[PDB]
Amino acid sequence: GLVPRGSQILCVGLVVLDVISLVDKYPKEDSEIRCLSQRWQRGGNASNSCTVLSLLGAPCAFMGSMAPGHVADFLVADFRRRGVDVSQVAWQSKGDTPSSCCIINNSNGNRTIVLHDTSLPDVSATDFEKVDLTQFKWIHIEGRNASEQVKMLQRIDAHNTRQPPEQKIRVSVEVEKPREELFQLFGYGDVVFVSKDVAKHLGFQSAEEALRGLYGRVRKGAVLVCAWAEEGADALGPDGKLLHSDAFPPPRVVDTLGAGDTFNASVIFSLSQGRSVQEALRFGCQVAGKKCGLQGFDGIV
Amino acid sequence: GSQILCVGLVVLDVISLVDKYPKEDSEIRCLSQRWQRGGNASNSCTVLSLLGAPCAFMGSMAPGHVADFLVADFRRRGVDVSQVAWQSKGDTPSSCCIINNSNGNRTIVLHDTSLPDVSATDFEKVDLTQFKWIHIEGRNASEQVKMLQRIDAHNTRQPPEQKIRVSVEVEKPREELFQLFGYGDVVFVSKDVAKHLGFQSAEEALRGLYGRVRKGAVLVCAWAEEGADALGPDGKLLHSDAFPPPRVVDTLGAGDTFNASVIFSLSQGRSVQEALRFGCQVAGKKCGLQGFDGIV
Ligand SMILES: CSc1nn(-c2ccccc2)c2cc(NC(=O)C3CCNCC3)ccc12
Ligand SMILES: CSc1nn(-c2ccccc2)c2cc(NC(=O)C3CCNCC3)ccc12
Repeated sequence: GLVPRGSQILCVGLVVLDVISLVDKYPKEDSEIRCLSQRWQRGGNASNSCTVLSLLGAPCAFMGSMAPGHVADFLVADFRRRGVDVSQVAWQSKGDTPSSCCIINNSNGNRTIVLHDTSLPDVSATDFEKVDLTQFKWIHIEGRNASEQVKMLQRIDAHNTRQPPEQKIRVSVEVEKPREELFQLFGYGDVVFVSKDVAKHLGFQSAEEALRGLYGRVRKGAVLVCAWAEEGADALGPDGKLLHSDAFPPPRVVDTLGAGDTFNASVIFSLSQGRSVQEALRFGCQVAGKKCGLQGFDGIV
Repeated sequence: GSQILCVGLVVLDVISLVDKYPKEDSEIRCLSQRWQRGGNASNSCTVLSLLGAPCAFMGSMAPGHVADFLVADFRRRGVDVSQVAWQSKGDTPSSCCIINNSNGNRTIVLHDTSLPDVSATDFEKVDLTQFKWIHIEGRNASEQVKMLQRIDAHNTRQPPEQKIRVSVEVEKPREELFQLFGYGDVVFVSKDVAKHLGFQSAEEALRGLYGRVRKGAVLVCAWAEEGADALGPDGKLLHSDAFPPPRVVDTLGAGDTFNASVIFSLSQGRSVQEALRFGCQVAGKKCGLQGFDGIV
């Protein structure tokens, strides 16, 4: 179908099928057991954020890798069930579409996770070259294969140079994995998200420390953002003013899977609507907080 | 009577292959992944099929995408599926299988839906005239004992050369199952059952349990890497050493492979001794491979 120019928010990242089983007690290797319940669930950061963008009322698209098969089929159908445009998927002739097994111990809350295989090629810079950008008002990139992703950002930068300011594509990036190669991604984007887990691995004990201690790594004029779960979230821009919003805890915490992606998507959304950074931190915290008290993404409205 | 019928479960196996089992609450990356049509009766058809024996599966499926996969795989193997007891109240079973590549160990997390078990009422609708052998995965006793009843009846009215051979698998240590022991010319009991029931070895289990079989029936007990044993009406104990591959990589469906190969052998007129041995040969060969393709 036809996508009006400059209307869509794109997220580039991982889609994965999570098979989530609820057990009484962790299984002894080599046993056989009945779970209490078992859910198949579309997962992955970029993928979760797409869902949140649609439910919020943004037109949005996912770009990641998949391979023909029954897993992709279920994933594509779950994407479409959430109104996500999947026409930018990078279909692959080699490799398994990512699938993960997660086992949630019902008598202690602990998650044991068999994570997907590494067989499937990441979206590459040459793949991104073939994409007509005029669709997108905002492009958000989940840091994975950094050396390639840098080329994509450089290509968006090149596109932008020629556009009137009112047709520039905003860019955001997320570094959520404590992996040296990713750290070069700070240098890109108007908005850079850093996870609590990355901050800590770099030795920072709080949002504020993380921001003050990493802002030097981001490009001129960029905003750097760090959610710290129940401690809410900070952002730091060019003006050096450390911004903050408290959390919005829900009556009781049901499900936190994807709360971080929900917050990313919500900030992006608010910013893309022309709200202030401070207004967007708040909204982010409000939406992610609400979601944490619901199963899945259903009632975040 | 050209075909073999198996009566049990078909289950979607979502398989992860890992090089060590994850410590509780840890997170490990798997070597690779695949989907497999599994379930006992389902695995046996795979095996009979591979061995060259026309066969048919009879179990409860629920229409959907899962079933479309299962059915397609069934057919890709040449398994007659026309006897499937379709439903509308429940999903088709599935499970996660973590397969330790270092010792082929397999760990199974089963999601059992509502999908009710095939019933005598479904079975009484079966043209027994196509079947040389009928094998029954022991599940709902009460309701299957009737299925057996039907077969015993049908046999009375037939030449001692046109009778239908019957095998029963008693997989679970459940008391309801203790009565299937019971019927059939060949009774398979697993190591787990035997153990979960007071016995320390195949030889013991066969002595312990023989008193419960139909006159002239063979009691069979596999015992993993120790091989397998059998006991007939003549009271001579039969053993077969295992055939371990040099590298065990995937034992998912070993037992079922053993059962199918014994059944195949017996249905070709081989002696019980030859059948025990062929059973271990194929099960062993399969434990050296991921999946089933390549046993023959
Ligand atoms: C800044 S927006 C945000 N709010 N909350 C939140 C606030 C109050 C009560 C409950 C949740 C979050 C929780 C997580 N994530 C988790 O808490 C996970 C729990 C398991 N360990 C990983 C973190 C991620 C983001 C948020
Ligand atoms: C009698 S035919 C047979 N051979 N093998 C075999 C022999 C040597 C190496 C590997 C396998 C089997 C293994 C199982 N079953 C298992 O190994 C199970 C694995 C999980 N723990 C329970 C036993 C069941 C039957 C057989």
